[PDB]
Amino acid sequence: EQESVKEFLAKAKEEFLKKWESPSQNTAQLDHFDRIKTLGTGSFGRVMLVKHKETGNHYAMKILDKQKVVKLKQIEHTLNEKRILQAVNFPFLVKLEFSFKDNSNLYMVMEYVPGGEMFSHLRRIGRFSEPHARFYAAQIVLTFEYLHSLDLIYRDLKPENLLIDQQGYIQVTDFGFAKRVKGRTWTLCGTPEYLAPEIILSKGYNKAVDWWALGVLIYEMAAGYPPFFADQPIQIYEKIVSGKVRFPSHFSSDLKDLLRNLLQVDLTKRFGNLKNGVNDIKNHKWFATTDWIAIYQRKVEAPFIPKFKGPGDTSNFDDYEEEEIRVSINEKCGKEFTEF
Ligand SMILES: C[N+](C)(C)C[C@H](O)CC(=O)O
Repeated sequence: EQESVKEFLAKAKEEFLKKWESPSQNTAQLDHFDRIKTLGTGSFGRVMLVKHKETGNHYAMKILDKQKVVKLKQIEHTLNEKRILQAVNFPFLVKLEFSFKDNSNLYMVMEYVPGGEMFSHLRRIGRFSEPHARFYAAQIVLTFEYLHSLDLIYRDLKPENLLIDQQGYIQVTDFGFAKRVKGRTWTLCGTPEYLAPEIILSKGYNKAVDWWALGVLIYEMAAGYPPFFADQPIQIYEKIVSGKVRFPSHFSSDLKDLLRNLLQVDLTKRFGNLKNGVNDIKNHKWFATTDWIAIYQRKVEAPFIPKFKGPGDTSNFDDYEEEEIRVSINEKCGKEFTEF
């Protein structure tokens, strides 16, 4: 790699480590915000559009219920998510603006991206052209180069976690499975269609799982459906471990070749995990038209700009039952979340 890249990544790691070793804590409180609308909801948390009452800025506030985090065995994952997010800085990662906790919940207040999830746009349009898929893929390649250099594995790449911003660029959201790992890690996590074989087979796995997931994402963007579909998880898993993938005839030869090397079941042969690391991907013919520096600098005109009316528009997100943000009169799970 050019010394220019080496020096960039050295500074990136220095800055990450300073924040990693001394995390920010308790930088706002709930009553600084008005609640606007629920943007998503899951088994232990929700994301809400909020507005800061003094500045008028909009934010996406992720709210995690401490008791449900404990019950679903997500303590370390939630601590990872916040400690990582407060320490990273890259053009394609959503920014954490504030965090805090109260008697009941953990809160991460992030920039709000009104363009919505890539998933919605992909399903609406059907499939992206190769140039369009490639534009997004290049951003993920650079993001993973950054994260992996910091010893971070992302572990949740999928279209729902990629928001489209006002310039048409990606912002990765949801660091719930991200982890700082020197070497291997073992937790079963991630969505079935995106899991690498070594996760399915309960092995100690490493950053190569993110490169596998990039193969899945590129396939899904370009085809409109993922490479290993089925009705039950076990049937998906059988397909993933099999070493077989079929490509639509509309895929270019270069696309197929790249995908065979990302969707390589043998992790020791998978692109991104060889001696040349990320450069085997960056130098692949499918990326021959990609100006990597221009992508990083956000100088490339994007394939499309989501339609939205302004920073408070929620039209690109869907509608959920609006539930209370209740805060117990008694502290819950204080010990478990001391460091948050
Ligand atoms: C108007 N001002 C600057 C308070 C907020 C901007 O509209 C951005 C926002 O709403 O997040």
